[PDB]
Amino acid sequence: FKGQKMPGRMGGNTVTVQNLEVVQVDTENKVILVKGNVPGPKKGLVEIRTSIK
Amino acid sequence: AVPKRRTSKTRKNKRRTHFKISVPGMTECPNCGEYKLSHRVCKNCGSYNG
Amino acid sequence: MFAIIETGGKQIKVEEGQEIFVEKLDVNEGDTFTFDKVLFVGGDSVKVGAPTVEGATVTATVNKQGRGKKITVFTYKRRKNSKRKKGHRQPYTKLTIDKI
Amino acid sequence: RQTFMANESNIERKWYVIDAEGQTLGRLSSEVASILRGKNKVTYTPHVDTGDYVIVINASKIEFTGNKETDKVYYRHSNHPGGIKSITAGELRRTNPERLIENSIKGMLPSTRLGEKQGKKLFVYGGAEHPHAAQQPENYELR
Amino acid sequence: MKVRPSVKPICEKCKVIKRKGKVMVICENPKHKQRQG
RNA sequence: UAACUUGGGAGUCAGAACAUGGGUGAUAAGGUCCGUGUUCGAAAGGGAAACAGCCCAGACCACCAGCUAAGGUCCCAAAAUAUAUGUUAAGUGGAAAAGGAUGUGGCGUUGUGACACUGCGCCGAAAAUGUACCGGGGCUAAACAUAUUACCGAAGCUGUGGAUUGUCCUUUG
RNA sequence: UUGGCACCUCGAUGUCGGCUCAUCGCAUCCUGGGGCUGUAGUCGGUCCCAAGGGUUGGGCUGUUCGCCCAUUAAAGCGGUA
RNA sequence: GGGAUAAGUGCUGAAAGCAUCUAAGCAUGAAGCCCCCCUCAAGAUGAGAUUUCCCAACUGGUUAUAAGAUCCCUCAAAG
Repeated sequence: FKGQKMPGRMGGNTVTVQNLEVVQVDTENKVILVKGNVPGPKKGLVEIRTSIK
Repeated sequence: AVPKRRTSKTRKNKRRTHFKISVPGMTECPNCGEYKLSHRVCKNCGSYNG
Repeated sequence: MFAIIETGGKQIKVEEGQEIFVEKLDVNEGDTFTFDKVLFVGGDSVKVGAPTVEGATVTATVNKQGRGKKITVFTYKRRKNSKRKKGHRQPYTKLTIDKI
Repeated sequence: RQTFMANESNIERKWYVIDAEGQTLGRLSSEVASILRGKNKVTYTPHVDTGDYVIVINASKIEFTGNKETDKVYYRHSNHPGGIKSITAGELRRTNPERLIENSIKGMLPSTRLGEKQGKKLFVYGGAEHPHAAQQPENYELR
Repeated sequence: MKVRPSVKPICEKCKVIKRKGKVMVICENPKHKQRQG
């Protein structure tokens, strides 16, 4: 049947996390501190936006 | 397992569609005068000069 | 100015100067032959048709008299050892329609 | 012997436009499929599409009969285990009438390679405005 | 609410009706209502 | 227009389904055993969607001719969105009982109420990969009941030509 | 399920129970919505709609079923050789 | 959080001078349906769209070239 779970290439998906908070918006160093740990490696592009909920 | 049915000599050639080998990716040596392979030492006469 | 001639248990739409192919007629090569079974005549000329128009007829030159391509008639019953092959060259006669 | 066969240079094709307001779905779909295959014309030959181009308009206005709005469930399977989907004709008439009429008509044309050519001569719009002004479409009434 | 393939009036104030193509039995005594005739 | 006799030569001794009369079984079985019939066996063609045995019908061969058979005429898909009169609203048609019930039409008997027979419908009606009990679209007529026409429709029959066997001599044709 | 028949397979269609992975039906175990109760409330009983998700870990037994232990909202019933 | 709904509850109302949730019509009502949330997706051959870039010389057509992309090499956050 389609959807049968089999070995294949893993990871690399466009995953989204939700309801994180912003501990601090450091201006003049231009960084944001978010509560948690976000998808992607180091130097991985991340687009931040406000929660849909 | 074993093949249930012998392969036609059409399906064979289709599967060997991609059994090519590309050319090496060579150039001409400005010193030796002849063909070398790029980013390699010149076969014929000597130098690399890169 | 065409017509519809009944020749061999089949109708045929025939104009002048046309070569036609019919089942075997008794005449020999290069002969005249009058068709009487004409059920419908006229194109741009007139449009008259009865069971048989009975006033019009056709006249053709018997161009040739021969036999078609040999079709082989093969057929078999599978798993029951029965098969049968024949041949057949259906004879025809070709005609030139001289006048209507 | 003599039996005229339609060619690529023999054929003509015309544009019609039929109001799908107030018509029963199938009573109209049969007429339309007849037009599409092309046997309103005397140069009908099977191995070519001598039929015409048709533009059905007002597809948000066809009428069913009896309790067919709430009944007449259309099903479709997604080829994943257990995944079958359903929609009733009343919900397909307001959500997508241009798929209602298309599915009705395309189920009446053959499933062949030439039946899909003819299947994609149908142009269905839910509304009174069709962008094919540049085609000289003709009126057509249900015979 | 009784749901059984034979609805018939029990006491002489229970009346048979139809609703939605089902044969129902309305009745003041609330035990006596029935459907699926 | 077959039948018997006397001769030479065999094959067969696993039968199947369908209708029907029975036994057995459980008024189970595509069960099993017998009487009678048909078809398959050994039979292609058309209809039953597909489907040896069901209904129609027995292929010498060619034809781009005509008429019908079961079965059908809205589209897939050839031919009636035929005709006259009614019934059914359930998609019944297009799977099933006991029993229930101001569904509805006909007809008759009865003191606006009550009854016997009836036509068509409702409930009773729950299964596993996917709608999934019309072949599909779709249908309120493209479903039913009775009667008129038309037509489609097969390798059936007819027309034409041909090929082999025969029997009659019109005229050895 | 226990059977009946003997229609496919004996020039081969590999057994029961566990493990991995599941997927489907609904004749619903829990959770959702209701009717009636000989429903005071809590808690229930019996029907009705509902298949979205969930449905424990051990002892004994080859064991399935089955009994026991300790919980849980619950410890569903079946099909898929 | 919505829109439509099942069982259910109705509101108005004749068929049937009344009664009636139903036939017309109008409401409400589930973890279920369609949305909303997450992802993939224009080979969606019905092949969508927005922005930006490139565009000349000869013989019915062709050519190399342009924008662009690679062969080849140093690699990893990818494999």
